[PDB]
Amino acid sequence: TEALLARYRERAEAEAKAVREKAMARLDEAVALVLKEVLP
Amino acid sequence: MIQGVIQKIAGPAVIAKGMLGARMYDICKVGEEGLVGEIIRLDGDTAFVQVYEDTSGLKVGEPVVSTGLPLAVELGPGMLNGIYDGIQRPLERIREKTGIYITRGVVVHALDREKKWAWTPMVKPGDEVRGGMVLGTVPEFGFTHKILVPPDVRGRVKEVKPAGEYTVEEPVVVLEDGTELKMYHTWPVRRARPVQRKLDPNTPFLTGMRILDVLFPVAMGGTAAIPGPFGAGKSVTQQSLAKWSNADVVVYVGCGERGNEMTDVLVEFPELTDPKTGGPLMHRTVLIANTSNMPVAAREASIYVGVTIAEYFRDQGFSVALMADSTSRWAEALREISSRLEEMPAEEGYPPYLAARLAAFYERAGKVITLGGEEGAVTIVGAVSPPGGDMSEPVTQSTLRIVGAFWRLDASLAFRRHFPAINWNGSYSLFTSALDPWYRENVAEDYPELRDAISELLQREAGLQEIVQLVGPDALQDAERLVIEVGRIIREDFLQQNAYHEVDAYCSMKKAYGIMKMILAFYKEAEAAIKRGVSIDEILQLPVLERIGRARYVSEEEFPAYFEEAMKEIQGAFKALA
Amino acid sequence: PVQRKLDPNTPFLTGMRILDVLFPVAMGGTAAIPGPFGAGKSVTQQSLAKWSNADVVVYVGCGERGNEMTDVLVEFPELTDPKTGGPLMHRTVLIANTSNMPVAAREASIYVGVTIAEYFRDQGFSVALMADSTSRWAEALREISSRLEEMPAEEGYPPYLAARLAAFYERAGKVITLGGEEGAVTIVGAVSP
Amino acid sequence: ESAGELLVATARTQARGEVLEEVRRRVREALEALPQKPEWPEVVRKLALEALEALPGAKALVANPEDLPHLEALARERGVELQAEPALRLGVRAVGAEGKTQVENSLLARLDRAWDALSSKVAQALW
Amino acid sequence: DLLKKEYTGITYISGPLLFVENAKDLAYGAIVDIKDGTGRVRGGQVIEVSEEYAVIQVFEETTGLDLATTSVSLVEDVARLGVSKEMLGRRFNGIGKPIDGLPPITPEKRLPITGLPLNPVARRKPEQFIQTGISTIDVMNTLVRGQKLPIFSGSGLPANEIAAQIARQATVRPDLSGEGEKEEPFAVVFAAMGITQRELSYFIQEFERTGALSRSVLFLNKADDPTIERILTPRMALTVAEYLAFEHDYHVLVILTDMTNYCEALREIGAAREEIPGRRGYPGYMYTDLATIYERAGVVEGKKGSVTQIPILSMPDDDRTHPIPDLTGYITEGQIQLSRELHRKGIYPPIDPLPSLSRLMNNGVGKGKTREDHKQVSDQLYSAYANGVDIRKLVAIIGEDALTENDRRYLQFADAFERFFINQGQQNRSIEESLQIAWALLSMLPQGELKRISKDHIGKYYGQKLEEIWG
Amino acid sequence: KKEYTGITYISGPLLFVENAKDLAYGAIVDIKDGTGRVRGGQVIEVSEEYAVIQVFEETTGLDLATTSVSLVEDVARLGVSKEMLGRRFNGIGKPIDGLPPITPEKRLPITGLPLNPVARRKPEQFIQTGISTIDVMNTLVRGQKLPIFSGSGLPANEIAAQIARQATVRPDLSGEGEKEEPFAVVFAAMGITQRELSYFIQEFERTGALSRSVLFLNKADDPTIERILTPRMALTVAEYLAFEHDYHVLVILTDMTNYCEALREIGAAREEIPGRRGYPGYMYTDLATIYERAGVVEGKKGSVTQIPILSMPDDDRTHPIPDLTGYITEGQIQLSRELHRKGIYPPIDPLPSLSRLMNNGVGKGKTREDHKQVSDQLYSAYANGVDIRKLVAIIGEDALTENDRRYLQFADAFERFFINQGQQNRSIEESLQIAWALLSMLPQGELKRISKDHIGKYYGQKLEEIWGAP
Amino acid sequence: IPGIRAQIRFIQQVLEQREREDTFRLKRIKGKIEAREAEEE
Ligand SMILES: Nc1ncnc2c1ncn2[C@@H]1O[C@H](COP(=O)(O)OP(=O)(O)OP(O)(O)=S)[C@@H](O)[C@H]1O
Ligand SMILES: Nc1ncnc2c1ncn2[C@@H]1O[C@H](COP(=O)(O)OP(=O)(O)O)[C@@H](O)[C@H]1O
Ligand SMILES: [Mg+2]
Repeated sequence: TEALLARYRERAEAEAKAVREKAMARLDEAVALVLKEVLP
Repeated sequence: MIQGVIQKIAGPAVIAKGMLGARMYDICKVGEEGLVGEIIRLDGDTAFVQVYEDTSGLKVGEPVVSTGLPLAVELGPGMLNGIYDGIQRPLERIREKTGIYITRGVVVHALDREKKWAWTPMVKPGDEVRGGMVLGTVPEFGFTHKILVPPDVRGRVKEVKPAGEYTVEEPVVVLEDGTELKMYHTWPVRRARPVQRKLDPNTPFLTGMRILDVLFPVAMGGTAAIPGPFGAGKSVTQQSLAKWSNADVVVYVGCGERGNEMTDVLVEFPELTDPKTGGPLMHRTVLIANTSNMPVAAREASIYVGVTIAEYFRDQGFSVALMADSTSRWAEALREISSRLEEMPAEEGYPPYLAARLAAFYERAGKVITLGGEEGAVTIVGAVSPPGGDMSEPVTQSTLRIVGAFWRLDASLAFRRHFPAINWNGSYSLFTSALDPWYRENVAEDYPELRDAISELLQREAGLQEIVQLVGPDALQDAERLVIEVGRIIREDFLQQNAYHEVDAYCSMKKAYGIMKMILAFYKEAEAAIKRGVSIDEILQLPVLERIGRARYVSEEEFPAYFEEAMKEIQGAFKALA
Repeated sequence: PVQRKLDPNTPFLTGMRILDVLFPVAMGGTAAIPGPFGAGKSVTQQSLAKWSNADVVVYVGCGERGNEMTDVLVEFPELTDPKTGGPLMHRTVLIANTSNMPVAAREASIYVGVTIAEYFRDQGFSVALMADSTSRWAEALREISSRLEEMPAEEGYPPYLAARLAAFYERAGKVITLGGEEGAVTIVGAVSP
Repeated sequence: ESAGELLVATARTQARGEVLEEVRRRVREALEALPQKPEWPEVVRKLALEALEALPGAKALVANPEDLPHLEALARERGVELQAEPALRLGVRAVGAEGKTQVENSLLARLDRAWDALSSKVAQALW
Repeated sequence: DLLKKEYTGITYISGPLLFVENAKDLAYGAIVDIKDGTGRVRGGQVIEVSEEYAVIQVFEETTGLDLATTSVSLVEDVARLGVSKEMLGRRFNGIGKPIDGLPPITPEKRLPITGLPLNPVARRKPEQFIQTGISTIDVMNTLVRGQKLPIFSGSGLPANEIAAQIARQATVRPDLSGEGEKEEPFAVVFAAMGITQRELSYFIQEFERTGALSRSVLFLNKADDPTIERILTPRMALTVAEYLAFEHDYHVLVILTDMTNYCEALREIGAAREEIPGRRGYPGYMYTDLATIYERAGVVEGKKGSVTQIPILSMPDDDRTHPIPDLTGYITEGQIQLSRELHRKGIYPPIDPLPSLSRLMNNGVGKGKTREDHKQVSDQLYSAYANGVDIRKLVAIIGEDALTENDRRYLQFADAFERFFINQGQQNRSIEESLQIAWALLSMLPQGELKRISKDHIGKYYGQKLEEIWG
Repeated sequence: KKEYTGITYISGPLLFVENAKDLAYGAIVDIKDGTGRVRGGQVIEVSEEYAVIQVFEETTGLDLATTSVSLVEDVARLGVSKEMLGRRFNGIGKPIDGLPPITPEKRLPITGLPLNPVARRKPEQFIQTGISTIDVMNTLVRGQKLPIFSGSGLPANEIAAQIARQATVRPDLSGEGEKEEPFAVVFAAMGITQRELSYFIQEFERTGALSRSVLFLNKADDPTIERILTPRMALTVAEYLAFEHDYHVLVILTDMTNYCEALREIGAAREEIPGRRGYPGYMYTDLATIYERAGVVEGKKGSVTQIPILSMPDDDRTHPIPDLTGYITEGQIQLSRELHRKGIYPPIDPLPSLSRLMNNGVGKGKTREDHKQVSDQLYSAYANGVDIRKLVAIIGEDALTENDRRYLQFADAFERFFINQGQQNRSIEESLQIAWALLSMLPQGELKRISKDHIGKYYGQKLEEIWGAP
Repeated sequence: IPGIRAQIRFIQQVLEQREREDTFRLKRIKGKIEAREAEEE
């Protein structure tokens, strides 16, 4: 029903926000790894 | 600028050397007379230029100057009533400046520089404007012509002129950073004008012909092709759509065809009236005329100018219809250019990119949401003139794969003087399903079923015609002969349409619906009479058949009374005759 | 090379009554067979490979569909040889080319197969060579001819198609080998109009 | 009753793409302003040497006007002329012997032509 | 300007082409004079000029030329022909040089033979109906003033006889249009390309007997004359026609004896230049080249005179799908197609109406121009004839005895139509005679089947009988 | 990044670059101009003096002075992943749905390697397309190439979308019950207009079919080289999915006529002499390299099934494209115009249709013991109905025999109910039940092709599933 | 049927001859382009 679809979209956006927040922490380490790998 | 000299002259092709740095598809002034040319091939220090005019009398060594810009059109107020050539030069100005003969090298602005337009601002200083937003409005012939920002111009409004009379050159709007916006802007003809998104073609395009608007409809954003051998009635059909369409603006492109038909349009259309606005019909029609005796290189320019003007008017929220009088002429011009270029053809002389050019031209149509936020749509009806009626010719076969509708003409009906001479078996349309809600809401709740029944009867008649050709028409049973007779009735008094008769020329959707309902009611009553043993030949003598035949000559205003009376007459005739 | 060609005076017994009786083919002769979809052409060829008096069978697939070739490749290892009772593949050589394999390989497949057949014949055996479809091979030959920009002749087929077909079909015939031992090659070249 | 798959996939993909685009922007803005770092002459020396090595014949090297006084050793070794262009910030333009062929080792080009291979490892290291 | 410069150093002479080097100052499309060692001077036109060498097409044959002595000299930058009113009773060859023995024409002007494209705004609507005297033309395929109405012919079909009859009989009907004035006779510009001796003699004798030679400009290109003059001939003839019509208010009727010969010459030039061909080997620009000839006819706003074109072309084997008739039909306004079957029946003129067409018919006929029923009668005749032809096709299967009386009636209409309406011989039928014959023919059918005619016209005209017109 | 300045010739799609020996043949290059706009290009001929680059897009604005060319990759490569499901692409691997670009697990050449003939195996299990005229009489087996022969006006796209959002496997019929077997649909659109593109997007998203679909949509106004590459990209993704993740992949190619025309134009551009009928002489081999990438592999549980869709140019099967497709593919499904104009959808004509692998995919343990017999009986009965319906036009209803009238009724009800399915999703059991109900109209015992046991088991039912109880 | 078959085969022969002529002319133009590119350099 409509309630199920609304719950699905709410939970999808919530877990997307969770993924974004959990990747924010490791962003800097990832950027440092990319920088050290690219530069010869 | 890039300046060179003429190295070799061969018909409409001039090779200029010393043109390093010149860009492909740029405009060049070939010769001392400054003939308009386009660079189509670069080879070292030399450039290959196709001259949009006549090269007779040119001498080797004359200067060639490259303007550094591609072919462009002036888009703005002042086009809605004039006739233009392939490179958008006003033919009235050419006649005034040269006489009854079109002479090469005449330079004249596409938009009149003396006409004053009642400018009316629609923006305020400090406002942020994007491409396609409305800077203001100007009345042209009752059309609220909107002044638009060029699609790739961004900035903030600084100063806007007050309401008054100004020419197209007047910078009515001056943005910050010194950007001046005039009443008109130039656009390259080969770049499709950007849009926000494409919409689904929900509404139909009312051509005013019973067969085209009923059996094979074309939607508002759709594309149609009408191929046929010479004499079938392609151009008369194009003129009929121009006269009786429901499109706000009509762009007629006479690519490489007769000049007499262009004269006929220029003379008849001012007298005819706009079915919706009520004013003269000529006030909504833009003609790009490239007669067959004009230079071949101008045909591609004519097609592109027409479609670009159609796109520009679509950007103003109008509903534009674009009828190309011939695309096979464009293909032949491309073939001549390729022959000059010494290239290997793909099929029957045409260069390999002809299919890509046709696809790009036909894909410019469609209903879109403009960058200004409003709604606009362009419908393209492309006429095809195959050599000898050969529908396997590469132009027709490439058109078959990109059009949403296909109106095939056959020489058999043209010889019989049965017009519009549409080959029902060879025609199709892909918009029937998408237009059903509109037909239900605007015609009747059962219009799709009625049209499907008519198509089924025509299909049955076509299937039985095979046996008719084998055993004759009288060797069939009563039911099959009745089907044949009903198909004949349909063909003779529903699909037929006299494009010159004052009343039969236009036929609204409801009149065609009434005629279809009358014909199908007659079919059901005749089938009931046959099933009970009444002779078919007795049925064929009913004067109500003559009433059905005459139904198409009744005027729109007084049609519904005739429809009700004829339905009552059908019921009474087949109840009395059982 | 061979020592001497012999007259078609002995029968190639296929084990099927209609072909062996009404329309016989000599040991070393050439036959053709057009194969419709459901007409059991594959079953007929299997019976030729299984029951004929030929010692060694060579099967050549020029441009067969992948699944049609796969059926053959899966089913031959299962068929049994009546002469010995073991698998039939122990006297069969398969040359298989699908339509997506290189065109030159598809064109040279029949020559490779017939050369292998002639080599087996030179050992004194009787060989039945079965081209699975000569129309696919002719299509490959037409493709190669077009790639070489030769005159299309009739229906695009190169003007030397008849010459190549004659050269392929003349390799069949009962011969006396260079070693003085009798052998034969029989060709059943299927056509698909 | 099956749109949940599309919804969750779109949400996860949007989060992943936004995170990776932020990685792009942060690494791009960090790699900028290299001459402000005192170790820039060494890395641009490496850039110039690899650029001239890629070309069998070098005519001239074009770089930032302020970066010219840091590339004289290889210029004297190879005879290439130093040319000043403000547009070539943080990069060395290598010109072939004839001038038809030319190599650029701009840092943005480095990142653009490396990210396609890097992304597979970057995603696994990040998540 | 008038000083002579000679370009020697020819490097190639094959077929009609000729290459000359160090001629970079020869304008494109210029006319040159080729002088050989014997002193004879040929003609030539530049078709491709570059800084290396220029290509010149030779009007005459190349026999006797030699690379060591031949000399090429410029005449003028643009091919121009001297035109004047004095040439009304003159003959000329394919290149405008007089062949009647009279002194050369004193040119009032020198106009470019290539012409200029008429401005569509300056064109008028062709509305003046012309009563040709032929029923199949006057009624069903009406020819108006300023129209392009080619006659599609065959090998043995008498197209030249039909054209001569039209030129002898064609006139306007001032009273029917309400003008009520006397009208000057037509001036006939006769262009002949590859014309044989029989055809030329017949035309000369016909124009002598009718007395039109005193007002007819003739450009004659014999069949044995060089085939490159056929390229220039129609352009010169149409230039003279345009000059007369639009500078002296003459009404010019132009007859192009054979466009198939012109197409053959164009194909020869294209193949010599290795131009990319269209269908059947004809050059790609054949459509444009024929358009530049046909589109020179019409009427001009504010000008009294007009140019009416009646091209004659022979379809190779009666193949209407051939490139020549196809392109002509695409360019011109309809066609008058002759039928071989009708000719075999002895029906002259053998004009079968079904493939015939006149696009400007509606502008010339109707109420206040010829008669109110003209268009409706034409449509009814076309429909009934097509039904009769279909019924003939049905007879060819089921026999005449199996038909109903309706199909028998339509078949009788069809064969009486062919025997009376089309077949008129050498008589000059007025439009009223043609219309009354058409109504008499339609009277054979039941009155209720005239579904394409309004009841007013039916009541006013239905009822007449064929035997009543002539006994 | 190497940049190859020194363009010396530009004409149409071609441009010549000098001193560019380092460019590998077939490589993709990036053409840049004065404005900074970058175009696409493919190296079609490389030599010591110069290389020939064929430009994807239009060459307007290019010039010999400022044009620059740079290589991007030596061989045409596509980055594939399992996350491609639920995405849309422009036929060259670039997302067009607005979602961020995928993270490629691996990058594979689009010109996939041929399957080893001994590596394949027999197609054995069928695919349920939800269409009665396809499931029952023209069964599609996993690994088959079953083209759909359409016409100019026939609704091929609607049938394609219906099959795409209705196709499914039936593990319960085989007794496996393996719902663990994934299913994916790879859709390749070539030379489609905006209307067809919008229709496909809406149809794929309205029923959630996008969750198991990968869309390679190439517009009609896109460069033709992209049209050529689109089936290669789609088949590469399908092969990767099927043979690296055990997926059962169904591939739909629309429309192969547009692909052949693009191949024709590109071959003509490279100054190649056309073969038969003006098409390239190597058209057969190229179409084979496309089609023969479908099938099943011994030892692997994946499968690729192809449904090419091509429009006959004049409903003519003698045209080179349908001729070669019939040469390469196993059978065909032919759409009928007379059925379509009678209001029947899907307009599939059983008489000219054929499935060459049908006999191996139906029967005991696959669909049902009576499938093949029912299909044969339906074919024969429909042929009899059609010929009797043609005869009744001349001889009348009464003159026919009673069984002829029964065949008339059978043919009419067949066209009304079996073929005229509409927008339903019919499992094979439902279609078989409808077929048995239709055959029940014919007298028992006249059904010669079906054995008496199956007749006793199923004959007798009446028509209520389509009308009266949907 | 025999007459229609003869007509069909005659039309097929004519079309094939036209296609052969087109291919021959294409070969001629390709060869002449190659030759004129070679000697002119
Ligand atoms: N000699 C035969 N005796 C009995 N059944 C046969 C025989 N030949 C063929 N069949 C039947 O035919 C079917 C298998 O052969 P087919 O599939 O028709 O061969 P095929 O498909 O024509 O092979 P191709 O054309 O090379 S793909 C089975 O139903 C067999 O029972
Ligand atoms: N709908 C129509 N109704 C009546 N006459 C028509 C109709 N269409 C065409 N005709 C007739 O056919 C002639 C040829 O039509 P036209 O359109 O000029 O040729 P084409 O097919 O090349 O466009 C017209 O001049 C007119 O007499
Ligand atoms: Mg027209």
